[PDB]
Amino acid sequence: KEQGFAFPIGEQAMFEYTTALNTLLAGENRFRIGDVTTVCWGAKRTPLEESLASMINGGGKDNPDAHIDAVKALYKSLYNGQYCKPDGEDKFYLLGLSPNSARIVVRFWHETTVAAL
DNA sequence: AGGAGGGCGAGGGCGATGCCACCTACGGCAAGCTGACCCTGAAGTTCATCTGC
Repeated sequence: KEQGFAFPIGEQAMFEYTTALNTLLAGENRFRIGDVTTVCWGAKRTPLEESLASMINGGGKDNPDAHIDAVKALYKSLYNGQYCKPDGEDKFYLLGLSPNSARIVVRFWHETTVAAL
């Protein structure tokens, strides 16, 4: 394939995911686990039940950098002592990229919720 | 010569053998440095060698 074509990826996906990585590696989603800078973002949230979506105008918008604060605090409560047993049922993506020489080394990737994380 | 050498059963009966209070007092328990040395990358170009013309 000779570079690029080995992973046949379209522009409307390559550009999208590259911009996503560039935006999450420069805001509040960038946090280090153990000597490894890992970006986190919420997965496809639930459609939200009626009793909760009735008070939220919109209603519930599937925001990526929204419910990531739970896992962020957990990885921070490990260093802060404010850890508590969390009830999952809310999947949080965790792409554990790491720098080698100049290639994005993926160290952690778990689609499971914060409970299994 | 023939002797008999103790019969007897008591020998601890009573109770205390520690009274106190200590058994540590001080202050140090790191000081100084390292915790990485090099590479090897994405991506395009560039040179002398592989081959056909």
